[PDB]
Amino acid sequence: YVDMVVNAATMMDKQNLGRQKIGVMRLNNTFVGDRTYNLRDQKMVIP
Amino acid sequence: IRVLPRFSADGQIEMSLDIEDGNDKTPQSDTTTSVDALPEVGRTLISTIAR
Repeated sequence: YVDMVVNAATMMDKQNLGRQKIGVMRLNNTFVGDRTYNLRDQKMVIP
Repeated sequence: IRVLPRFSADGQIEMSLDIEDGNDKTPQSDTTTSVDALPEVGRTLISTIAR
């Protein structure tokens, strides 16, 4: 009985890493992407 | 105008504005500088974010 329970317990759990996943997160109070403005000749970019 | 509208969570509209309003200022017409390439331009630029 013990030779069956030990074998069927260590041979059953071995019969059975992290999967990738894509999440989408909507922003409600800010902007994605850079903002651009000018001071008469030069361009400023804010990340 | 260059605008980028977006709805917030409460129903308000946030905008990213780039406003320019210009026209042509004219000097005295009797002098010679009215026939050459001198259109004195006056502009008005505003860049901000409002909601």
